[PDB]
Amino acid sequence: GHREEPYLTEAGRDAFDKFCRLHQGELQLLAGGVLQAPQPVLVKECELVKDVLNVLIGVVSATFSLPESISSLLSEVAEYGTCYTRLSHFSLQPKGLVFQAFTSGLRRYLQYYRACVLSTPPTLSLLTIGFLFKKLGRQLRYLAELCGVAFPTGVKLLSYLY
Amino acid sequence: PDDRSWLEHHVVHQYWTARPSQFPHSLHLHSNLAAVWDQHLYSSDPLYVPDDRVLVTETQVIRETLWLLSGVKKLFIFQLIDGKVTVRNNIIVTHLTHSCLRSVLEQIAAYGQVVFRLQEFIDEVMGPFRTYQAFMWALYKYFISFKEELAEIEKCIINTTITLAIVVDKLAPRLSQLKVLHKVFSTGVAETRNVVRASHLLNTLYKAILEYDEQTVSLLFSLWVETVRPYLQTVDEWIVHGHLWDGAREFIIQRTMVSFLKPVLKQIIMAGKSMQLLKNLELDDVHDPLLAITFELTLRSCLYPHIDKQYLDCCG
Amino acid sequence: MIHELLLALSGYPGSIFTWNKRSGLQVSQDFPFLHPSETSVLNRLCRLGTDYIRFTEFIEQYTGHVQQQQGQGGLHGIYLRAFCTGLDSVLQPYRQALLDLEQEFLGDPHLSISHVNYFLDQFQLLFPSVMVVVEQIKSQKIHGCQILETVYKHSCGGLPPVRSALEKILAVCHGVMYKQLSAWM
Repeated sequence: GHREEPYLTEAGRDAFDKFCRLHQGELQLLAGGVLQAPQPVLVKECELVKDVLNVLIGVVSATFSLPESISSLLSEVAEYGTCYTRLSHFSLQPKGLVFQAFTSGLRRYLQYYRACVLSTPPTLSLLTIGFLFKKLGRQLRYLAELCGVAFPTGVKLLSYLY
Repeated sequence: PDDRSWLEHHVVHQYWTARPSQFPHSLHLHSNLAAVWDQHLYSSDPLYVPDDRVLVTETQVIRETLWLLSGVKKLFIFQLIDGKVTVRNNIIVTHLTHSCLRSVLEQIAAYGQVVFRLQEFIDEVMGPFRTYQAFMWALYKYFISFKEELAEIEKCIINTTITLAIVVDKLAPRLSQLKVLHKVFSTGVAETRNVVRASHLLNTLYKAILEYDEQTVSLLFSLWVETVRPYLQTVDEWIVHGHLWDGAREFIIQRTMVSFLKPVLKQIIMAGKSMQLLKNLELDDVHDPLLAITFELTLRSCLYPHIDKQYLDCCG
Repeated sequence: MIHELLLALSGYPGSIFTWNKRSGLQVSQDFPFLHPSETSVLNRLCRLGTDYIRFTEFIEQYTGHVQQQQGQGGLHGIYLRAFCTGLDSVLQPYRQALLDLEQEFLGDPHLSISHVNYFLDQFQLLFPSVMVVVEQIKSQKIHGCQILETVYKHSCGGLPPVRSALEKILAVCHGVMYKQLSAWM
């Protein structure tokens, strides 16, 4: 025998890596050598999954600054932590007394968001993250429209929320 | 090199693009028959311009066929002529004499046209009547079970040995069941009003079951029940809701005449109207358990006590 | 090419299936290592992903875009938000299916694209079907109570999955009416 030998409908995880490498080489030739790509893997899958779980804690990785389809999944899950941080620094105080009660009530949700990640998962697949943190991460981004990040405060804010 | 060689190893894509494939094998006549036949021709003096055959291996040709047969269209081998699959003439493995080949692939292509046309019927539904949708849903419930076996075979080409003579006998209980659809549908694709277009279609099926009153009859039966679903809903609805509501006389009854419900049709009309005069002052969920506990002959006359008692209730 | 399709299909279009908005997903084109037999199966699967990306975009667009301040029930309005709420939880089995596909591809990488196709073809009919309802609501400026009849006329048909799938959404948009009626009465 000789084994029909992997087809396009067939094998992945090595032919898939081979395929994407070849297509990237095709783009590089088709420009003239003036298109430049970053590293095609970063750096693995499971290690990357744990890295993006750490992004949800509130620490963004040092690969961010203020396959190739990984970028499309990655931006959507990356921006969640950057707006979580944009809530936490506008919750840093120890004015409006009801406004301070409002700020601690915001902490009541931010702590829940920090608690749900990395107290649930042993390991999950990459796409599970993007599906799972859709009903919750968009809900986190809803609160940024609520906050200013003037800005009505005190009884004015309390009465609008009423 | 470096990409083309590594492709050539792993990927198969070379017997139909540049550098047509050459297959070294065991030689000497027992599977070297194509080359012997070519040499025989060349000795016999055509004399010149050898027959263009591009040399594809066999197990592959099995894969391309199973893809065509499952119901996905648009493969490079087997060109269309008006939408009809026809055998391509560059195929040769290392034997099969290129003439028996051109007949056997034609036979299987004739069976592929039968499923092609049904998928065409469906593909123009994705780019109302509600009987056409139930028809398509029945066809699909059959189709997926058909496709699953073929899809399983495709893995096993890589695995044992697989050849044409095996896959033909293995697909014998399917190629039996395709031939009946080619005749049933051929009158269901040949025709304006939605009431004659429904009656003529129901009538084909109702005739086809009594025609042979065992794999074909299960086929006709399971396509039967999944297509009479709109009618039964309307039959119950006229009774219990005390009014008739149709698409545009999408129901074959009009306040166009199949005999399927003729031995009880009077009792239908005299109940459906009599409820309306009561208001002015689930039969499907019975029919589906009825199939669990003769077909469309004595069986249908056992449906009728349940609807007769209901008519008796209404008129009383 | 295999994993890439799953990522594109969930709503992360790759550098293979390039998302435009006037044409959805599109393959990169003929190359000498590919030919139409796999290509057509991929395109047929890409239809469902086009529809799915549109769905997620619309649901996102009309739920969670204001802190709620006219006469508008179609750029705004509680019934539109109620439809958007129903639609994603009806769309939950699709996500579950894609999740399944990744696991099967992990178990044995040699599985075909037709293998994907037959599993996903229970959705191949239902996904065009639900599209005309949302398209009706968007195009004809259907607002308020009128959304209910738009869904309800197509939830009296003759296909069970379409009927149940539309039934859950109609429960939600009934729910907003019930919430107003439960106090006003």
